[PDB]
Amino acid sequence: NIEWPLVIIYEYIYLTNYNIQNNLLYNIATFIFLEILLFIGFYWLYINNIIHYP
Amino acid sequence: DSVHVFRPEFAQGKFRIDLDQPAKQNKLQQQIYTLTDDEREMYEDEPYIGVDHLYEAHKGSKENPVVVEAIGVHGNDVFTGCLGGCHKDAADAVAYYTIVPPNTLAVCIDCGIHFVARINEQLTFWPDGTQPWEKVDFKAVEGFLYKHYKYGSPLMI
Amino acid sequence: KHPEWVRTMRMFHGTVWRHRPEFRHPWFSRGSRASGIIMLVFGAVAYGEITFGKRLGGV
Amino acid sequence: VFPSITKPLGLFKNLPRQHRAARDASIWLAILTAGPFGIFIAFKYYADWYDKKLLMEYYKDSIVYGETYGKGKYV
Amino acid sequence: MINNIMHMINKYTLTTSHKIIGILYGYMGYIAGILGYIISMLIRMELNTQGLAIVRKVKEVTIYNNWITIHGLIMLFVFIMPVGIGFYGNYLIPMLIGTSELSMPRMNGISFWMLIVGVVIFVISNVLMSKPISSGWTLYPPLSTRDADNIGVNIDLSLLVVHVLGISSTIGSVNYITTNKYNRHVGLTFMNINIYNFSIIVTSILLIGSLPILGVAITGLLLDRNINSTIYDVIGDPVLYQHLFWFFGHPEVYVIILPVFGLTSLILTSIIHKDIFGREGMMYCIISIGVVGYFVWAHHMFTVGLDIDSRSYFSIATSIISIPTSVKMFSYINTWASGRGFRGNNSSWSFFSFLICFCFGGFTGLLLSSGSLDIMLHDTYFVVGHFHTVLSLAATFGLLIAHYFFLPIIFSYSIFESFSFYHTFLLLVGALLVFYPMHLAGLSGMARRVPEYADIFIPFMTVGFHGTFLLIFSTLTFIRSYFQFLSHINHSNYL
Amino acid sequence: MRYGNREIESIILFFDQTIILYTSIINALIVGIIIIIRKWYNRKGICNQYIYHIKIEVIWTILPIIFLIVIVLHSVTVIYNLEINKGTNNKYINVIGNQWYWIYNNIESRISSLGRIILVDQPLFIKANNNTHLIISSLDVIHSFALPTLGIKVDAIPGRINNISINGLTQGLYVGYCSELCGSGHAFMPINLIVY
Amino acid sequence: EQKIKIIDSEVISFLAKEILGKLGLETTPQAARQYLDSLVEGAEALYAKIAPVEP
Amino acid sequence: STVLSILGKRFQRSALTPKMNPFIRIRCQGPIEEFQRGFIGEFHAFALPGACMLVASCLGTFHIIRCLVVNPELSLAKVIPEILQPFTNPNAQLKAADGKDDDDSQVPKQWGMWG
Amino acid sequence: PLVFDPKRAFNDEIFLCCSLCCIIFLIFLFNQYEEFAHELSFDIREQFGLGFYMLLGLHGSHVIFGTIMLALLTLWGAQGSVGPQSHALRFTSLYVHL
Amino acid sequence: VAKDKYQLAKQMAEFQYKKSYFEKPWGYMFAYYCDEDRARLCGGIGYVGHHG
Ligand code: HEA
Ligand code: HEA
Ligand SMILES: CCCCCCCCCCCCCCCCCC(=O)OC[C@H](COP(=O)(O)OCCN)OC(=O)CCCCCCCCCCCCCCCCC
Ligand SMILES: CCCCCCCC/C=C\CCCCCCCC(=O)OC[C@H](O)COP(=O)(O)OC[C@H](N)C(=O)O
Ligand SMILES: [Cu+2]
Ligand SMILES: [Cu+2]
Ligand SMILES: [Cu+2]
Ligand SMILES: [Mg+2]
Ligand SMILES: [Zn+2]
Repeated sequence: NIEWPLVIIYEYIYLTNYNIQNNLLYNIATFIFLEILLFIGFYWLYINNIIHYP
Repeated sequence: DSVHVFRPEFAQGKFRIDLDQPAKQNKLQQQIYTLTDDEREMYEDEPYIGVDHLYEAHKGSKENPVVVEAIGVHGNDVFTGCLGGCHKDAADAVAYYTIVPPNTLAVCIDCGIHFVARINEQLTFWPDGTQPWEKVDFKAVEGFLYKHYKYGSPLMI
Repeated sequence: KHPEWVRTMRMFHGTVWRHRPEFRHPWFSRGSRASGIIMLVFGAVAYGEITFGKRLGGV
Repeated sequence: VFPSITKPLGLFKNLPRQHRAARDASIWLAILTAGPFGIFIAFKYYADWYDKKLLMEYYKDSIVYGETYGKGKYV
Repeated sequence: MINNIMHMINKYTLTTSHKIIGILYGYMGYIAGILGYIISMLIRMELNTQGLAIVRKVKEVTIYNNWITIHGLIMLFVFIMPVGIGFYGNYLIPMLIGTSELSMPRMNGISFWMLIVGVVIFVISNVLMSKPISSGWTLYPPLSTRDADNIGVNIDLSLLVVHVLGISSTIGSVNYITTNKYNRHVGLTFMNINIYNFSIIVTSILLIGSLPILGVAITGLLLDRNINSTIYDVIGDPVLYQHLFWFFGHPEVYVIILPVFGLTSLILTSIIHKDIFGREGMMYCIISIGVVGYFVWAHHMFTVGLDIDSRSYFSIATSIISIPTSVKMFSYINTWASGRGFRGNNSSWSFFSFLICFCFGGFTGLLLSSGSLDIMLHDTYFVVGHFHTVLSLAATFGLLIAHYFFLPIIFSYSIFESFSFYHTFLLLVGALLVFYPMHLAGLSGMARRVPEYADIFIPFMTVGFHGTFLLIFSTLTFIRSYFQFLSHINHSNYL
Repeated sequence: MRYGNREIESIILFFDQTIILYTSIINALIVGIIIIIRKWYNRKGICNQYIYHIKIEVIWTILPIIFLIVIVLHSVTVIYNLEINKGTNNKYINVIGNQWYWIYNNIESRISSLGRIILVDQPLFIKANNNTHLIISSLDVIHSFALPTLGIKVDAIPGRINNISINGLTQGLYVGYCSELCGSGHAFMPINLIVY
Repeated sequence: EQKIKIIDSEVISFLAKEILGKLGLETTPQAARQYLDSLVEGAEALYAKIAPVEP
Repeated sequence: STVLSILGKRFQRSALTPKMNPFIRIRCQGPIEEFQRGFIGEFHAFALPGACMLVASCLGTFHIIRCLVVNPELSLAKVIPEILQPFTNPNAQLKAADGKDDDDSQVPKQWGMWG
Repeated sequence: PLVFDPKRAFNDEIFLCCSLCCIIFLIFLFNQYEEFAHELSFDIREQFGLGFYMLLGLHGSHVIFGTIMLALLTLWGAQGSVGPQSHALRFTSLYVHL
Repeated sequence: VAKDKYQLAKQMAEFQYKKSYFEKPWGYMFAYYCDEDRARLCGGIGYVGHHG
């Protein structure tokens, strides 16, 4: 996985503009959303037997 | 009292091409929007401005064609299109595309419009920091253009 | 003399141009393809061992 | 079709026509949603009323539910 | 030559080109479909015959259970999504919005090879290892976790296969959304994009929201098996597992179906020489079906002991989702009218069959929506008839429309219309003889996932036998037709 | 011919109503499609401009709405009708679902050799015209007590005690199934109920 | 039905009135319509005298 | 043979002069505006599908809230920080009718209908 | 020539902030590991214990990934490669806030 | 646009010449092009004769 930072550096130096930056930022947002959903699923797992008081 | 220097943006290549000529590149990548349903209703009942349209030659005549410009390689066929409904009898549901030879008079016999799709190649200085900062003359450019015409040049991909 | 300035111009004026940034570093690419082959071999061996019930350590 | 409810009521008169039409669309969306909810809520409350009526007319003379179901106190 | 061999391998392994990845997705999808069809033929031969003719033991019915589970998984996750979404999604989406490649080019290759590792693990676990998983495609615990016949690492490898398939689908979904949002040519607004693109976008939104929950459920199964926890054991909630799984489950079926609608609309515009009737309505109905599908998941759980108010709510929500599909069907029917669709075209006749079979399947599934009436139809062959007259008679025929349309464009050879007509007609008749009887067998009371049935259900399975023979004929015709497609002439003389 | 319950009678009549509505809609669409196809194949009635009609679209999206509210109301009432008998009973019967046999009040019911797949050696007896409560559960895996001829299908889940109400009116033996994949002997785990 | 917005109608009216005054016609908008319709009338006679071209 | 008729020769169906539909420029358009132009603004096709989406969402939210309000088993007693906990009564169903199971009509029965 | 400059690196705000954040993240990880082993009595093989530990383990994994990101951003900020508008900085900020 | 009747007669003569010498040639060329496209797509290559 060290290949990602290298290609990232050499592509930012050469291939970058606002269209590319917007694409990348939107992808970052979607990834953050996926992580939030993962946490929601695990909280569902945790609180299933706790909200049901009896 | 102190001196501040803002950190410049060092990126070259596509970014420096964009920042050298922001008008042309923005023109290339600027989204424009079409009318919604209520806007179409509000536009279809707007008035003409003057009686010129009854006398002049419309935009898209055999003598006043619609000239459009794409970027690409010399001689490559140009992709152009309508948004539909340039005529009452022409479809308007969706955009209709066209492949046409460059620098030739074409006629759409759906709407009846004459157009001049043509190509301008985006030949630009190799963006590696050696670009010129002051007015340049025709000699070095002459050499580069001669080489491009005779052999071709790489693509910025 | 800013390090970012030097790094950019070196990427353009101090190295042989490679169409692939991973190839801009020769030995790392070697290591990465070696890792790919290693993972292939590991997967094949693990499949062989788990199915047949013998773990290759006794032979 | 969906005529613009705000025009015959004089609402959002300071907005451009596009945004006024957007408000009209929002109002119509609000109306279309409230229909089925109203129908089902009306049916449910009618069912509760009818159950109260039945429990009144069946457990009127009962000795076990003559004061709770008969009177409707805790139907 | 070593150079040529390495060039080919690198061409198909280092690629990040949408067209190449699309054809790879299509090829893998067709292969998985054929494997699933073979397994289904084994299942049908087990059902068609009396006295456990194939397994010959009651102790060996775990073989039949493995068959049903792997058939379900292969046909759902490895056949119809790689073909419906992966193949035409990568090949066409950038082309229709006039761009070069999808955003994040590398993630596309990552997605395809994640699919491949999933298929490899699945096949090696369920073919080359003893006693595979035998719990249906819905891996309900405690059967999946606490069971004598499910103790080997094959079960765990199958669960990890589900994980990798989910990862691949999420990557594809994110890539599709991002590419459609930002990479449209100048002058093309978001809602004027091709209808197939919008269906792909909504499918992607569906996958993003629901897959992490399935990941959590499958990790729960793995932990129960290995860490010996009680998440779903007697001190746990198998109902919790079901809630999570089905929160993923129904969005999955709508993900499967919507791209078929998009493809059908696109191909119709192409082959009838007329625009879609009510394009805006069809797009809005697509998005409405996508959104409504997230609120109905528990209509698969009317018998586990839900609260009565929840049962009422889920029946209501299922009806709500029924509405927009009807709108779409009417739009299709009116689109075909006043057109000039080709009268000798496998695409045209496949569209007819798709429309009819989907309406029938929708009605049968609308019967199941009612909670009360689902008391008599849960876990019978009525449900199998439903989701096979939808999946195997509507989604499949949508992909056949796409197949008989795009082959002359991808390869540049016409299509043998008479041969293809034999294939399609026999596929239609053979399937209708297998699945239709199931409905009346479900009402009569036959249970699903059983290899041996009571003597009262003979006629249904005789008709199924007839249908299975016709299906074998049809699929052989299909594969032979494709082989003949890429082969030059074999006879030639002088007249 | 008797129904053997009133819950099942209600379910059957609701099913019949839905069948009537769906067959009417199917006939209407069949007539429309027949006309369209007959015109199409003969190459008659072609119009490229017919790609929209606002009033038709609004009407055809309104009609399914008003014909589905009736169905939903009827379904909800049928559900609550199924569940209203709870509390009016005087007998409790406990059912345990084991691996390929049932247990009724600590008595084991297993499939018999006298019947192929439908008979067991120990039925479950309930009096006719007598509300009863079944307390169903399982010990190892998920089964499903399925007697749909009396309108009953209750999943027996380990560690989850389900409670259902049963009331038979016709005397005789009712044959049901396990209706949930429990393993190898899933197809040979029937249910027998004697209403006497 | 076409809707046309007459820009600078005051200047247009002034110029039209002066044109009509020069031609010795009434300076009223109806007179302008009558004159423009008289300009284009009588074309059939001129059409009838056109000799056909060679095939 | 009137001037307008002549000027009307280029505005008949046969020889109508073509006219291309125009674009517009929007200085700033976020996703919300996109919606306002994409879905809203077509409120003859978006009306009832959007209504179905809203009805589904509202019904789901209402069901959740109603359950959290009236269901006897559920309780936000161990779910919410202690500062807000004194507003929760988790054992209410076990305390109805003084805890004695001898008189229905004294124990609440939370059903939508036909309780 | 390209030579690392500790003076400029320490006179840069991004390098300091990312290093401090990475240090605090490591402290948090060590503290949370110290309460998982020698503080609690219930293990991951219980009813509440399992759910609680799954939640905190997922959070700890995300914290480890965030620590890696902060270390990478510290490395890039030391070299002077991180600008004000860096999407790397945006991603790390959003991830840490999440 | 012709304004007086003399311009109308001039444009009528021009139209007659153009019709004899520039428009009918265009019409016949286009008709041939359409038939030639049909022939190119005929013979089992494309879907000519399936509708229309
Ligand atoms: C997309 C999903 C999909 C597809 C295509 C199919 C296709 C078929 N399925 Fe099945 N099936 C399921 C999904 C699918 N199935 C699921 C999810 C289950 C439940 C598993 C469970 O119960 O646990 C199931 C269960 C199931 C059973 C359960 C038996 C039992 O439970 O008692 C049976 C038996 O009758 C059956 C039969 C068939 C048959 C005969 C075909 C086909 O032979 C009929 C149509 C054949 C086709 C020709 C399609 C194959 C296509 C190819 C040839 C690839 C070429 C590509 C294209 C044509 C585009 N399926
Ligand atoms: C792509 C596949 C696909 C599609 C599109 C659907 C669509 C629908 N499905 Fe289903 N379904 C499955 C795949 C699919 N399903 C699978 C694989 C299973 C089994 C999972 C498992 O248990 O193994 C399943 C199981 C399943 C069940 C489980 C029954 C049981 O398990 O107890 C139910 C019941 O609620 C259901 C309902 C529906 C409904 C109500 C629709 C609706 O979308 C259909 C709506 C369509 C229409 C209604 C047609 C349009 C009608 C008209 C033209 C107008 C008529 C209108 C009025 C009368 C108002 N599906
Ligand atoms: C978020 C989700 C929240 C949870 C969900 C909550 C609930 C959802 C919605 C609830 C409302 C559903 C529909 C309610 C109406 C049906 C109940 C009702 O009105 O019952 C009254 C009546 C009882 O009368 P009964 O006892 O039979 O006779 C006594 C003397 N004759 O009933 C009967 O007679 C019953 C017999 C008929 C049953 C079939 C359907 C009838 C529906 C309407 C009945 C009344 C007719 C009025 C309408 C006019 C029709 C032309
Ligand atoms: C317009 C677009 C399509 C609309 C959908 C139509 C399609 C047909 C499908 C469905 C029809 C409409 C869908 C909407 C469903 C409406 C049903 C609904 O929420 O009941 C409301 C509920 O009974 C009311 O209970 P309430 O809380 O007042 O009282 C209880 C308790 N005593 C309490 O303490 O309060
Ligand atoms: Cu579903
Ligand atoms: Cu069983
Ligand atoms: Cu069973
Ligand atoms: Mg079941
Ligand atoms: Zn045009």
